Amino acid sequence: ATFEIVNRCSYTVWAAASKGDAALDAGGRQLNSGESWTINVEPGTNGGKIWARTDCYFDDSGSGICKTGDCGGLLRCKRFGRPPTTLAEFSLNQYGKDYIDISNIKGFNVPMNFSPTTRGCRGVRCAADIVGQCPAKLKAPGGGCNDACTVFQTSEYCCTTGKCGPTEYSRFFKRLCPDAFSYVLDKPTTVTCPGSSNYRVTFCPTA
Repeated sequence: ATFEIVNRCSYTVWAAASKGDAALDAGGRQLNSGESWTINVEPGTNGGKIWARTDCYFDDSGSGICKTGDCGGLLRCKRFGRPPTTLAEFSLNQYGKDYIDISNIKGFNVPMNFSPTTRGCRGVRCAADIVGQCPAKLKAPGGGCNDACTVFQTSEYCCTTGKCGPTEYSRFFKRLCPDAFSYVLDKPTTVTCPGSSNYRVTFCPTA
């Protein structure tokens, strides 16, 4: 499958694409305002994620730091990034189907739209001003709005026992972005697409 990643923000982001143990395609690239980066992701990819990183500094070897979503200081991510990160999530060609969603389970940094460019499913979007509205205890100094699990590390927020309910904090993400996962056992907002669909991820789809 091919994914077009478009930076519509007025500021530069550093896109990243990983499946946790490996980079997807190059794994990461700078996107200036307006830039598109086209990547190819192998069919059958399970547990792939795409996110934006903000305020990054890399040297000439692709080593440095980002204020949100840093993946151990590399330009080209192999691992997932540090919260807060709004996440495009996908599993491709799972019994003839592609599954996509957007998740606020690891917090929110940049608004995002995740849409198919081929036929036969709708996209999903989280474009509200979550950083502006973020409750005070969740505000990350780096920029961004943390999830309650990252900040408090309780069973309840992290659903570590597999039973957990919505909370004051997850309710805030869900109120602003009803189409994004707001906690681990949220009612699924996954979208089912035909196997081998293609996609576009747009950062700042509105701005």
